Amino acid sequence: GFNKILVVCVGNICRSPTGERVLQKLLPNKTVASAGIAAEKSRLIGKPADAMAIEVAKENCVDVENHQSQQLTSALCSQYDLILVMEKGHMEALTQIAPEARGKTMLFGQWIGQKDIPDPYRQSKEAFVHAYQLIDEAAQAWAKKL
Ligand SMILES: O=P(O)(O)Cc1ccccc1
Repeated sequence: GFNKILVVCVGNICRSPTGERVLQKLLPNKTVASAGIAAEKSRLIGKPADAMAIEVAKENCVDVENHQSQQLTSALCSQYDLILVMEKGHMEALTQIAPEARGKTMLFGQWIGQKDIPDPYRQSKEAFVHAYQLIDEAAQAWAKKL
C-alpha cells in the first residue's frame, strides 16, 4: 500500500511541485509532497513554485499555489512509501543523501517509456508547457497503477 508519495527534482520549484499537485489531483485519497535534491545549496528553501509553473498548471486546472520548496533529506524519505524522481540521473544524487530509500525510489516517467522530464527553469513559458505535458501523461499512468 503506497499512501505517501514524494516527488523529487533538484530545486523543488518547477517539476517536482507540478508533479506533486498533478498526482495529488488524480489521487485525492493519497498524500503527495515534493522535495529538491539541491534546494538548500540553491538557496531555494521556502520559495514558491516558479510563476510559469503555477500559470501553466492553472491553465490545466491544477493548483500549484501555496508551495514551499524543501530540501530532500534521509528523514524526509523515511516518511514516504514511494519516491518518484524526475530524471534517472537524480537516483545517484538521492542514494548519496538517503541510501536506504533506493528500494522505494522510481522514475516519475516510469510508465511512459521511462522518460526523463526536462527542467524548464530559466526558459520561456513554452518549456514549462512541454514539462507539464510529460508530467501529466506520467502522472495519469501512475494513477492507473496505484
Ligand atoms: O525544480 P527544478 O524543476 O529542478 C528547476 C530548478 C531549480 C533550481 C535549480 C535547477 C533547476
